[PDB]
Amino acid sequence: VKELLEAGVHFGHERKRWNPKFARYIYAERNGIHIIDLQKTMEELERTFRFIEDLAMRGGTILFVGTKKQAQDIVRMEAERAGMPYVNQRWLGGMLTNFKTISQRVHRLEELEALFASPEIEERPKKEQVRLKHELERLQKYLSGFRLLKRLPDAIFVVDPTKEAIAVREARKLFIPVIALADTDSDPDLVDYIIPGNDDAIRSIQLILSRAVDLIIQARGGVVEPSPSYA
Amino acid sequence: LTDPIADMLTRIRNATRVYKESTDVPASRFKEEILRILAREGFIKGYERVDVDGKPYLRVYLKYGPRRQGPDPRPEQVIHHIRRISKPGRRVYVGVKEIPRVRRGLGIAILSTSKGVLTDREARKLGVGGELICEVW
Amino acid sequence: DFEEKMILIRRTARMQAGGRRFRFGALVVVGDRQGRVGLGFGKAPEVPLAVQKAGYYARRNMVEVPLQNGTIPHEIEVEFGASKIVLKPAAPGTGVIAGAVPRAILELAGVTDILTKELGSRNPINIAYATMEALRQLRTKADVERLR
Amino acid sequence: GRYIGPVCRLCRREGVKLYLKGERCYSPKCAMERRPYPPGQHGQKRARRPSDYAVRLREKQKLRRIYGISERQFRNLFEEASKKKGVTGSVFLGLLESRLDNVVYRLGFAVSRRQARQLVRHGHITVNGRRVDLPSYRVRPGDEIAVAEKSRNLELIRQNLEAMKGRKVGPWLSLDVEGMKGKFLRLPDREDLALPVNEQLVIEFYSR
RNA sequence: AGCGCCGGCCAACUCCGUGCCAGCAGCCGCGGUAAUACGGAGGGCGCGAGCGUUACCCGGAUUCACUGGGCGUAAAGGGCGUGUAGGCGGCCUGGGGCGUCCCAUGUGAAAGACCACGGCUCAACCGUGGGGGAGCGUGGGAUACGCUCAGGCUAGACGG
RNA sequence: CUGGUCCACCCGUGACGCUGAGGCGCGAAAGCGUGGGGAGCAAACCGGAUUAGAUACCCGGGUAGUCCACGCCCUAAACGAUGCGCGCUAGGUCUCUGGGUCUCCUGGGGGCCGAAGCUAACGCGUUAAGCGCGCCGCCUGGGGAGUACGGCCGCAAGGC
Ligand code: SF4
Ligand SMILES: [Mg+2]
Ligand SMILES: [Mg+2]
Ligand SMILES: [Mg+2]
Ligand SMILES: [Mg+2]
Ligand SMILES: [Mg+2]
Ligand SMILES: [Mg+2]
Ligand SMILES: [Mg+2]
Ligand SMILES: [Mg+2]
Ligand SMILES: [Mg+2]
Ligand SMILES: [Mg+2]
Ligand SMILES: [Mg+2]
Ligand SMILES: [Mg+2]
Ligand SMILES: [Mg+2]
Ligand SMILES: [Mg+2]
Ligand SMILES: [Mg+2]
Ligand SMILES: [Mg+2]
Ligand SMILES: [Mg+2]
Ligand SMILES: [Mg+2]
Ligand SMILES: [Mg+2]
Ligand SMILES: [Mg+2]
Ligand SMILES: [Mg+2]
Ligand SMILES: [Mg+2]
Ligand SMILES: [Mg+2]
Ligand SMILES: [Mg+2]
Ligand SMILES: [Mg+2]
Ligand SMILES: [Mg+2]
Ligand SMILES: [Mg+2]
Ligand SMILES: [Mg+2]
Ligand SMILES: [Mg+2]
Ligand SMILES: [Mg+2]
Ligand SMILES: [Mg+2]
Ligand SMILES: [Mg+2]
Ligand SMILES: [Mg+2]
Ligand SMILES: [Mg+2]
Ligand SMILES: [Mg+2]
Ligand SMILES: [Mg+2]
Ligand SMILES: [Mg+2]
Ligand SMILES: [Mg+2]
Ligand SMILES: [Mg+2]
Ligand SMILES: [Mg+2]
Ligand SMILES: [Mg+2]
Ligand SMILES: [Mg+2]
Ligand SMILES: [Mg+2]
Ligand SMILES: [Mg+2]
Ligand SMILES: [Mg+2]
Ligand SMILES: [Mg+2]
Ligand SMILES: [Mg+2]
Ligand SMILES: [Mg+2]
Ligand SMILES: [Mg+2]
Ligand SMILES: [Mg+2]
Ligand SMILES: [Mg+2]
Ligand SMILES: [Mg+2]
Ligand SMILES: [Mg+2]
Ligand SMILES: [Mg+2]
Ligand SMILES: [Mg+2]
Ligand SMILES: [Mg+2]
Ligand SMILES: [Mg+2]
Ligand SMILES: [Mg+2]
Ligand SMILES: [Mg+2]
Ligand SMILES: [Mg+2]
Ligand SMILES: [Mg+2]
Ligand SMILES: [Mg+2]
Ligand SMILES: [Mg+2]
Ligand SMILES: [Mg+2]
Ligand SMILES: [Mg+2]
Ligand SMILES: [Mg+2]
Ligand SMILES: [Mg+2]
Ligand SMILES: [Mg+2]
Ligand SMILES: [Mg+2]
Ligand SMILES: [Mg+2]
Ligand SMILES: [Mg+2]
Ligand SMILES: [Mg+2]
Ligand SMILES: [Mg+2]
Ligand SMILES: [Mg+2]
Ligand SMILES: [Mg+2]
Ligand SMILES: [Mg+2]
Ligand SMILES: [Mg+2]
Ligand SMILES: [Mg+2]
Ligand SMILES: [Mg+2]
Ligand SMILES: [Mg+2]
Ligand SMILES: [Mg+2]
Ligand SMILES: [Mg+2]
Ligand SMILES: [Mg+2]
Ligand SMILES: [Mg+2]
Ligand SMILES: [Mg+2]
Repeated sequence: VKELLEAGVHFGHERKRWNPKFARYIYAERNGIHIIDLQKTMEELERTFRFIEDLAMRGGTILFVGTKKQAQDIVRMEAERAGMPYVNQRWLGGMLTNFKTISQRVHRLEELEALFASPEIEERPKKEQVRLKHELERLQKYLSGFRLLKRLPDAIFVVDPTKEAIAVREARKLFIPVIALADTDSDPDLVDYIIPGNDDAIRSIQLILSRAVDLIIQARGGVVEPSPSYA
Repeated sequence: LTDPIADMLTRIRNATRVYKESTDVPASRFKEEILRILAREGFIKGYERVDVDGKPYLRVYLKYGPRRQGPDPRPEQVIHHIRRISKPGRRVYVGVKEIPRVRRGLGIAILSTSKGVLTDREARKLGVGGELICEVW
Repeated sequence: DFEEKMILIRRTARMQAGGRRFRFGALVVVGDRQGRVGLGFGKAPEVPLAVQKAGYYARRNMVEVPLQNGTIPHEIEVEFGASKIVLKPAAPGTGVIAGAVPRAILELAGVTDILTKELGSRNPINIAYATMEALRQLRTKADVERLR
Repeated sequence: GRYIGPVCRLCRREGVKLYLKGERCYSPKCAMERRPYPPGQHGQKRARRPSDYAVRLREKQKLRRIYGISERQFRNLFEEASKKKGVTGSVFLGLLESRLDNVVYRLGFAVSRRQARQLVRHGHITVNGRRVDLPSYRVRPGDEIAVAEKSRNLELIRQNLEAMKGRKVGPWLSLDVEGMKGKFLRLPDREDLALPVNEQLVIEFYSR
């Protein structure tokens, strides 16, 4: 699936706010902006995907991590596609290291489903139907992708390892592999399966997350093709 | 620059602690014989007589362990520890009977004898002593 | 299962208006006497809780020490802060020559013959910590050759 | 000289039975059978955790009290073992088990090491024919510990050798009963004697 | 059969007496009317013809740190240059072989220390036998490093 | 009139180097000597307030001194409380000053934030407090005390 027309989609960005450990994935600086060795992207992407399919083919789940407003909606698109958990809003410290306890929070969301389903005493004073529905909508805003996760993942897919350094910090604390899409402002050594590429253009994020899902769905039996993408 | 031998050991140590593929040291026949042993014992991949700006150097190719899993990916070193022993301020010489055993055996002591630069194991075989240059593990 | 040994139980205090209010700290080492040992420090508002909480982290922080006939392979020296620990291999009829703190860690990891020495600050916490990192860096003739 | 006072209080203190009398040690009248708690006003009070120093001291006193030997002679035997070759622990027990009064006890000549001492001390024992009244005599492999001929017609040694006619001894020993004489074959192992004593703790006591 | 000790360090706890008194005390500290810390008693711990005390030496004290420490704020960078002695010093080659390394040889008394055996009934004590070493004299040998002598070089330094 | 220093050229010399016990020179202010000068300011001093008092803070006066020449004194929170030299170990940003080809690159300074690492922590971090070599100075519990005695220096104060 490893398209080579990613050059039309990103070839990296970000001038000199770089991280000198990312020098091994740079070709030069065009406008004074750091531009990525797409071949280095290619080679890593192949090794990166070789890990992903292997994990799908064994029924392993992959928690997708993206909060920056660019990747935020599309990590919801592509992870709902793959039927696999995401976190698009505020990342919650301890979503891995304190999983059992944040997982005590989705249980509460679960019971507000079987409560606001009906009809279990709507004879609660109108303060309550107003209050719990607020809590419900709130719980829904942050846990809509995490509730799908019922146990420590086997990998996490991050779109900015600098932005999501907390999640990387938890997953590494738990020996969980970390695949990610990094550009020049990120620390490579902290990620296990690298995708060196622009992580600010929705262009790049879509071409990487969707093709990542395409490997996920195909390695779970029965393929499918084009999926959403705003112009 | 008062001690080229300690400058080379330190160039390596500063290079290995940041995980360089290589680092260049100013060249000399005594230095090569010292690197000759670091290769023949696996502390380095080896070296090559390169030149920089017209000056003879020694490009030493470093070697590390497998990447690690956890909060610290950085891999274990192969030269955990290398330090000068005999110095310009205090020459150190041992006879064959007093040659020390670096790290119970897992480490090498590098000596200069009148049969050439030798490890402590080599030196005990040939039965000679000399100036205790350094120790590595 | 794992044998536990309390090493340190101290009471710290903190000040407020109205007076001081305490808290307890538990230094616990766990091990099997076969090559597996862990150290954890536990703090809680009462002694038994902190003791139990310390046993918990001790299992979440272990180290396999390459026992060889009941001694360590090579001598090692580690500094943790201002505390320094020295360990030296020793033959069968030796024993475990160590202060109370490092003795507990070596004993539960199966070490039966070792010479040790504390130097620098003898703070039990930092000494216990320095003994773990010393065991953690012990290496066999195998790993030596594996690296080269 | 040796400790000569009440001997059941030792067992009650050490928390184990030390067979310091022979006969009553197996009866229901044994102190550890009736009051298995330390002597004195506070014996029946709840014990608090002993310090590491207490532990090692208790083990050392347990080992020492077993032989009824002085701390001086005890420590000297230990120091010899520490300077001796190999493992101090084994050698210590070995040199302990090589005392004449101890071998005389092991051979069933006497029901207690105290009795053995008074037997040796009163000269009722010989070593390789040669009479020896020294409790601290060191027996060596190949020796022979016999009852004195001018004492063979003694009630106490008679009843005791009666009760030994087919009783085993340590592998390192033999006993020709009826002839009233045995042999010291070899210096024992720790395996050959399951004394209720971890000896390493005694090493650690003296290493402070 | 006695002597020390039983607040923590440090092994061994209770009752009375006393009430910041009398007293204890190696350090930290005990005593102001329920003192495991003073005094006695019962009990307990430790040793035993000894047990404690005082003095002194080494240890613990990597607390003069060669092994094996330090100096921004803990004790500790000289107020700053300049420079004498001294300490230390770059790349390549050859001579010498002072240091250094190796071999041989002489010396390294006896006693003591150590390993084995043996003699006093054991031990102490004692006898017999066993293995060395550093260091220094001598002869022989090595030359990487340091030194010295000689010849080159330009990366230090100095000058145009 | 004169010192240091940086840059470009890579032209000359050929390790001529680093450090530096002693020595010698420099050394803020206050102070001293001889002479001059004296507006402002201002120890001492006098007076008014303030205040319970106010030998102070505040106010009105005011002499040394502050200024110049020459000669002494030689101290300091003389501080970055951080000796000098060399080599090595991510970067980002502001700035002074040179040379490019002037996008930027590259030297030499001066700051800030930080990689690895160090540190008891605070913090340091290519201007190290990192990793190493050389050499010098210095510390070894608080007080007594930078005191006494001695010696050397000073006109004295007083310094070492
Ligand atoms: S009777 Fe029991 S308590 Fe008394 S000496 Fe014998 S074994 Fe010990
Ligand atoms: Mg980005
Ligand atoms: Mg040395
Ligand atoms: Mg291991
Ligand atoms: Mg410490
Ligand atoms: Mg330190
Ligand atoms: Mg060994
Ligand atoms: Mg200390
Ligand atoms: Mg202390
Ligand atoms: Mg028995
Ligand atoms: Mg124990
Ligand atoms: Mg031994
Ligand atoms: Mg008779
Ligand atoms: Mg028994
Ligand atoms: Mg001792
Ligand atoms: Mg005593
Ligand atoms: Mg009290
Ligand atoms: Mg004691
Ligand atoms: Mg006690
Ligand atoms: Mg009175
Ligand atoms: Mg009372
Ligand atoms: Mg007392
Ligand atoms: Mg009392
Ligand atoms: Mg006696
Ligand atoms: Mg005496
Ligand atoms: Mg002393
Ligand atoms: Mg000392
Ligand atoms: Mg030193
Ligand atoms: Mg110190
Ligand atoms: Mg200075
Ligand atoms: Mg001074
Ligand atoms: Mg010289
Ligand atoms: Mg040289
Ligand atoms: Mg030469
Ligand atoms: Mg030559
Ligand atoms: Mg020579
Ligand atoms: Mg000799
Ligand atoms: Mg002799
Ligand atoms: Mg004999
Ligand atoms: Mg010797
Ligand atoms: Mg010679
Ligand atoms: Mg020359
Ligand atoms: Mg030059
Ligand atoms: Mg020039
Ligand atoms: Mg030129
Ligand atoms: Mg020339
Ligand atoms: Mg100078
Ligand atoms: Mg000077
Ligand atoms: Mg001046
Ligand atoms: Mg002035
Ligand atoms: Mg003046
Ligand atoms: Mg005056
Ligand atoms: Mg005057
Ligand atoms: Mg004047
Ligand atoms: Mg005058
Ligand atoms: Mg005047
Ligand atoms: Mg005037
Ligand atoms: Mg006035
Ligand atoms: Mg007034
Ligand atoms: Mg008045
Ligand atoms: Mg006034
Ligand atoms: Mg005024
Ligand atoms: Mg005025
Ligand atoms: Mg005046
Ligand atoms: Mg005047
Ligand atoms: Mg001066
Ligand atoms: Mg300043
Ligand atoms: Mg400066
Ligand atoms: Mg100063
Ligand atoms: Mg100070
Ligand atoms: Mg200096
Ligand atoms: Mg220094
Ligand atoms: Mg510039
Ligand atoms: Mg310009
Ligand atoms: Mg700069
Ligand atoms: Mg900073
Ligand atoms: Mg860091
Ligand atoms: Mg340091
Ligand atoms: Mg910088
Ligand atoms: Mg650099
Ligand atoms: Mg600078
Ligand atoms: Mg420092
Ligand atoms: Mg003092
Ligand atoms: Mg003075
Ligand atoms: Mg003064
Ligand atoms: Mg004077």
